[PDB]
Amino acid sequence: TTIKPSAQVVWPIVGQEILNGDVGGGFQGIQITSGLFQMWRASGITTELQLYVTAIGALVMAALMLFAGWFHYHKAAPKLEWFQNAESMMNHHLGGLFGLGSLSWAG
Amino acid sequence: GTKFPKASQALAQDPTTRRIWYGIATANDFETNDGITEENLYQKIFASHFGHLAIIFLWTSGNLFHVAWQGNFEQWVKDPLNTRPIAHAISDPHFGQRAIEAFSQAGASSPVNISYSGVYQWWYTQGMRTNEELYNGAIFLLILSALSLFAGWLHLQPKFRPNLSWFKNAESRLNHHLGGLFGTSSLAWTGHIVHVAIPESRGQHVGWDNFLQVAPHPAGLQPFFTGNWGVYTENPDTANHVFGSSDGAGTAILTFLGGFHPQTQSLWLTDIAHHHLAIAVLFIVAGHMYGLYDTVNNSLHFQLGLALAALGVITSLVAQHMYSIPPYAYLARDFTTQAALYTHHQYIAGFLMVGAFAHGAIFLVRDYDAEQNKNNVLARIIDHKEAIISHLSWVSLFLGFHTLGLYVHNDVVQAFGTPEKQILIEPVFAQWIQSVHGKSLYGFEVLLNNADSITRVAPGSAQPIWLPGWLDAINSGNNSLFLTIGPGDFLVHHAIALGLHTTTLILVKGALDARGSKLMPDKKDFGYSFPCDGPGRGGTCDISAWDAFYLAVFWMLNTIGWTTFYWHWKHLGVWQGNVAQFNESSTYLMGWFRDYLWLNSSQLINGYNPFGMNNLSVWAWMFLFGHLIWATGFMFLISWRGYWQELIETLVWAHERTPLANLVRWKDKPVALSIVQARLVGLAHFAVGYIVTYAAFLIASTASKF
Amino acid sequence: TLNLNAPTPIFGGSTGGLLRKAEVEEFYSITWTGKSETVFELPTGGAAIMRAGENLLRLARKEQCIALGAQLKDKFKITDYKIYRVYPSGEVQFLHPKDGVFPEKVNPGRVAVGSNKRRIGQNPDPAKLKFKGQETFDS
Amino acid sequence: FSKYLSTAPVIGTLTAFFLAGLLIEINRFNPDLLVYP
Amino acid sequence: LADGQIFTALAVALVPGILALRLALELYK
Amino acid sequence: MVQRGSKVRILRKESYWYQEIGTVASIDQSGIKYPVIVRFEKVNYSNVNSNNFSLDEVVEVE
Amino acid sequence: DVAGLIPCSQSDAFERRLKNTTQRLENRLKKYEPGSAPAEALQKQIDKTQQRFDKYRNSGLLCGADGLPHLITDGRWSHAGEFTIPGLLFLYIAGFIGWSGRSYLQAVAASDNSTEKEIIIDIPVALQSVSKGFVWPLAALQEFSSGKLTARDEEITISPR
Amino acid sequence: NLPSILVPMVGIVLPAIVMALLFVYIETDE
Amino acid sequence: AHTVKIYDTCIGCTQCVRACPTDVLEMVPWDGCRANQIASAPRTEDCVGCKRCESACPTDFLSIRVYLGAETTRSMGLGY
Ligand code: CLA
Ligand code: CLA
Ligand code: CLA
Ligand code: CLA
Ligand SMILES: CC1=C(/C=C/C(C)=C/C=C/C(C)=C\C=C\C=C(C)\C=C\C=C(C)\C=C\C2=C(C)CCCC2(C)C)C(C)(C)CCC1
Ligand code: SF4
Repeated sequence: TTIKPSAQVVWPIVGQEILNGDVGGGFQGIQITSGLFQMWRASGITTELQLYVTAIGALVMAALMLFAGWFHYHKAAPKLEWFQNAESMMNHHLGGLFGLGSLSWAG
Repeated sequence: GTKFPKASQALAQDPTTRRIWYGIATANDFETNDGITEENLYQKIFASHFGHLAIIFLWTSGNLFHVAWQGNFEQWVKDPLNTRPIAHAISDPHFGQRAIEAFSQAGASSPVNISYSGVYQWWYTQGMRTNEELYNGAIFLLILSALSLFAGWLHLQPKFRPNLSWFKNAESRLNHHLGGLFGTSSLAWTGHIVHVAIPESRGQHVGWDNFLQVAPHPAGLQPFFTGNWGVYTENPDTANHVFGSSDGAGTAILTFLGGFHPQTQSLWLTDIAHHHLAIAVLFIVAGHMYGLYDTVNNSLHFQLGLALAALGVITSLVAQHMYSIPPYAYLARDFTTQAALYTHHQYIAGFLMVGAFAHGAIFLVRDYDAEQNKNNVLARIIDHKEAIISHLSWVSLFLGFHTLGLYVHNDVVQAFGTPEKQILIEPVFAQWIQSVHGKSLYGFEVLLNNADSITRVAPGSAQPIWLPGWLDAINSGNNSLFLTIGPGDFLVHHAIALGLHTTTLILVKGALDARGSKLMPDKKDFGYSFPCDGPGRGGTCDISAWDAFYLAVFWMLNTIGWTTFYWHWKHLGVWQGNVAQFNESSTYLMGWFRDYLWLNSSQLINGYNPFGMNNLSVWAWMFLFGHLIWATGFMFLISWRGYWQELIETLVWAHERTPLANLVRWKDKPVALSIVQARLVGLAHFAVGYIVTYAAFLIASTASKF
Repeated sequence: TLNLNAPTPIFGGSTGGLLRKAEVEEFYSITWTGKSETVFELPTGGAAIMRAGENLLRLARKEQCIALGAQLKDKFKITDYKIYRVYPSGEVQFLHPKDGVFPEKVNPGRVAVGSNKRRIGQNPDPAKLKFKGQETFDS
Repeated sequence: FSKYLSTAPVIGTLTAFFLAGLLIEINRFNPDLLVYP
Repeated sequence: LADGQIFTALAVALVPGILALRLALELYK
Repeated sequence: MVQRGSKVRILRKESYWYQEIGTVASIDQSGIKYPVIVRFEKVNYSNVNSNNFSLDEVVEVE
Repeated sequence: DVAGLIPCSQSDAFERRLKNTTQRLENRLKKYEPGSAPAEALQKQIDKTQQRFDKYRNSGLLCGADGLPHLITDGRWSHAGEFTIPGLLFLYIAGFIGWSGRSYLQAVAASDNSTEKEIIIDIPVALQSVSKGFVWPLAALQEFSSGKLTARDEEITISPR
Repeated sequence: NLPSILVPMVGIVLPAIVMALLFVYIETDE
Repeated sequence: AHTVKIYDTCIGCTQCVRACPTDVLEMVPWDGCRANQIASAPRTEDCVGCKRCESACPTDFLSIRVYLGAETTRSMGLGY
């Protein structure tokens, strides 16, 4: 309740480190308004360590998508008729993306 | 194929709404009237001048009639230090009970304005004391306006229409005006000071009923012919003298006291008289003396473009010299009235100077002939024309990067809790000059801070007697005679220079590129003001000489604004005796945001609210009114013709297809405003908005706190 | 000759067409012979259908007739688009082609009007024509 | 790739990467430099 | 001021009131 | 006379490259006026590089 | 005492700003644990401020009535350290990159694709103009005295009249 | 008793005629 | 109507004629060689002043120039 969130501690140079003001606790930083602290609390993230892998998992999935942009254009790029298959696309994005992606978040 | 507009034959065949707009825009643009000749042009100008002359006289008559009838001058003369001058009554049927209750002010019972033009302080000094002396001037100007009107009509009749040669006799006009217009008028004004103004300031009434009887000096005109001019240096007024009455009054009519009257804090009447008498002599002598003269005489725009250039120069001077040298009793003390007169005249100065260069560009397109102007001074600026703009372009860039840079530097370090890291440059060259003028505050200790220098002593003919009064005033901080400066004054002065340099560049380039450039070599063939040259060659929007004047009007307002912004904020502390607030906050821009705009808008913005209203509701309404019309100008400047013309077509379709309305039709086909038209209309809203925002704020902020 | 009447296309619409400018003065009529039964974009909205024809369309501006037939040249190769201007409520019939052949093709017998025997760097200043009824680019 | 580093934006950012980082260290090292002694 | 001096002012304002009606016609003529 | 391969400077002041140098591809060898075709390294405001210039509008600095 | 300015050693409101900033940090320091990384950031923020005040106390600077140091430029050599030697330090390095662009472009414009080497700038010639930039105040004297710093006005594109 | 008639003549009655005269001057022909 | 002038610096490219959206211009035989052709303006009453024409001339300093003049129903592009 009382303690406001803060991330992005600022570096010790000219006085931009005065933005690291007293927020509460033994911590000083820029008061963040991104809501990630109230977002991650509902998700259950209780120690910094659990998050630590994630950014790694957000980095390696960034590499996997960047390779998939490579692979699905430099090596194996589909036909025009694969893109005009709208009903199989609508079925999968409804079922898999929004359906299972909320089913798995329900899990 | 309609009769309207008369002056433009081509417009008259236009069947659309553009006809009416442009018929107004080309009406008084005589140089493109149909079938016109040079002789008819000049005779028409002369008569047109009388109409303007009549209006100024009527305006001053309107400035006189309303004060005598509804003002409080007679009440004002008695104790000026607390009475608010009344402009005129408020007769607005939409007022309620509580709005009448708020504007029934300045000790009036019906609602009236509190005047801020300073006419009360000016008329007092001139010798007016009662409302009936006011009533005479308005009636007199009514005749003079009708006499100017009759004269304009007179010099248009066949038997009295001048020839062309009379209008083009340039040398005789200068001679006759510095003789008549300047010489005789300035000398006479010294006479009106000594025969009327001075007696009334000493408690002696002089009117039409007695002016031939009472002499201005006990035994005057016997020393006048015999050369004994020194008798008029008899006993001046003592420091204990009370202005307008005879407790401490002297008998002098010509003096050289210097400084300011200790009670009024303004110039001595006898001091004003000698100055005008002396200048008068200078003009009368010079007025008896009479290839470029063959060029400045055939172009009406060149003459006017110098006449505005003369008018623009002396309009700026009026603002600078009236705030530092107050010439009217108690005008230094009416701070709102000190504020309105400086701002008003400074904006006017900006328009004339911009206008001078505008009409200069018109001269270059319609009158500058390359073959009758060869190997002279004019065509030799056109020689190295690319050099002048290129260097002027650099200085603007130079000034801007560094002046903004110093302000932002200070702001950041101040934002970080470290005000000591700010860059504050002392205006040492300026602080030199005031010390050279005698201001011993900065202590540079040379030139009339030097007590022994030949300037202060004047061993030539023992002349220098302005010096005692002057030295007292230049060291006392109770006036605005060479105000104290610091880091804030340094930065703004270079900003103003930046403003003066960027504004001058565009106007000079606009005239110099009016006839042509590589992007448009034949620009002169299309006239001054034309839309553009199409999207070809990369795009040509804002390529006309008119557009250069147009962009510069934005820059002048910014420049004249920054001057008035500076003058206003500085004066707030001096009038409230706390110059320290300004001195430290003016060196960074957040200070101008926190201690100038936001701070001084507290009362203005509360002129009316959910709890009531006060006597600032007009100014509060006008402030919002100004913001709206300023913003309305952005609409015409950003959205252009095409969008609107296509939009209008759907409305035309809809009207013609709507029963019970189809039955009626427009006489002029609806069309969007033109490309040039929109720029002018947008700028006009912008500029009116610029001023009426500043006029509302300036007046209201000062009138509530004093 | 316009041979009015001629079959209009099978169109049915256009709020964006031919209001009370036309019936008082100056409306138009394009004519061609469309060599199909294709669909084509009009300038008002777009689709009507071209006939075998004798095709004819009554438009509002000469501007609108030209951008129709440029499409008939580009998208349908119909070279026979013959634009007009109507009788009494219009002014001059058969403006284009005024000389029997296409105006991008050169035809002798036309008159070089507006043809100027000088450069534009050799243009006079208006001071040599000042207070005079001569115009700065005339000849 | 090394010729791709010689094109205008990367050579205008990497040169801006260096001289700016010079001022970051030297304003931590030598703080608050108004005047030369 | 008075009440009567106001109307003497408004009576001598017709002397500008006819000439501007004539001069603007004359500037048009 | 200015040849082919002739690096000429424009005297016709209406040109964008007035007082600038470009080489002549050729002229027209006919009875037409304005024959000279000149190519420049700078391009004009419509980003082209040539015109049919004349020989009273060029010089032969070489 | 160039305009009534009193020096920062005997400026009383200038030494007041040092008693006003760390006290705001002391209010920030009384509430914390005095071994925490806030407090090692709170002992630093006093002392980085301190040596700035002991730089301008010792420089012989002229602080004002605000308590803040000002800058003087009429240039005397008592106050040369405010503007002159920090100013010509700009000027030397400005002509360095100025004689980079003055010297890079005359050779490369005599090439076939003279403009792609403004896009893909050659790392040979640029680092040469780093070396050629160091001789900037000396080299341009034999340029102008020979005349090859300017041109004649028959060579330069000039708007019509 | 003077402005209470005068201001609704100059502000209301006067533009009702001087724009009526300057409606029949803009939209008439010879 | 608008004024459309064609100068003798025309290189007979015919681009301008084919750029005009209202067919205001046409090519006519040049007599200085009887092989060149120059543009001509028989329908200046239809020029809207769009200046699409002037953009099509390739020559360094255009041979056809449009100076906008008195406006009419045709030149203002009104559908009404
Ligand atoms: C880098 C080569 C170069 C050189 C030697 C010059 C030289 C000049 N410029 Mg120009 N200019 C240039 C590029 C150059 N300019 C660039 C890139 C721009 C766009 C930002 C401009 C925009 C410009 C304007 C608006 C003006 C000048 C003016 C001037 C003259 C006065 C000096 C001055 O104050 O400059 C002005 C300095 C600036 C505008 C700021 C610096 C310009 C850029 C950012 C420098 C970038 C250098 C680059 C990173 C180096 C690449 C490295 C490589 C060569 C190895 C001088 C002849 C002025 C003039 O007309 O004087 C009579 C003037 O008003 N210049
Ligand atoms: C180049 C742009 C420029 C412009 C248009 C102005 C304009 C003005 N200055 Mg400013 N000033 C400038 C640059 C400029 N100054 C520079 C570079 C400095 C040194 C930092 C100052 C320091 C300064 C002070 C202390 C004062 C003014 C004042 C004024 C105003 C009155 C005139 C005067 O006293 O001139 C003085 C003349 C000059 C300063 C010379 C002209 C500027 C040259 C061209 C700059 C060249 C820079 C140079 C190469 C740097 C090398 C340094 C090295 C030699 C050590 C006037 C608005 C006075 C004022 O505010 O009055 C109310 C005032 O007291 N100026
Ligand atoms: C581009 C701007 C423009 C301008 C300046 C004009 C100008 C004109 N129009 Mg045109 N017109 C235009 C575009 C324009 N038109 C457009 C976009 C349309 C819709 C397609 C029309 C449709 C149209 C028709 C049908 C008619 C005109 C008419 C007129 C003429 C008379 C003014 C008028 O009737 O307004 C009328 C004013 C309004 C509609 C404003 C609403 C007024 C409301 C009700 C409040 C006012 C009441 C209040 C009590 C005021 C009393 C004041 C008094 C006490 C002092 C005038 C020349 C008349 C004309 O040409 O006569 C032959 C006419 O019959 N116009
Ligand atoms: C020329 C400047 C001028 C101005 C701006 C004003 C303004 C005003 N007068 Mg005043 N008035 C003036 C001169 C002026 N007057 C003069 C010279 C006289 C004596 C003839 C009067 C006699 C007078 C009376 C008796 C009353 C006013 C009133 C008013 C107020 C309401 C409007 C009205 O009823 O006017 C009426 C105006 C007249 C009866 C005479 C005006 C004669 C002037 C010279 C006309 C100027 C016209 C101007 C140039 C037109 C430009 C616009 C046009 C080209 C489109 C308003 C504040 C009323 C008031 O006081 O309300 C509180 C009121 O009762 N005026
Ligand atoms: C002393 C002093 C001062 C002053 C200064 C000044 C006043 C200056 C000015 C300046 C000047 C008065 C100079 C002259 C100049 C002129 C001209 C004429 C120029 C030109 C230039 C150039 C030519 C350049 C060149 C270059 C280079 C060098 C390099 C790069 C390239 C280039 C080319 C850019 C001050 C106060 C600040 C400070 C203290 C001291
Ligand atoms: S409409 Fe405006 S942007 Fe378009 S060509 Fe004309 S001036 Fe330029």
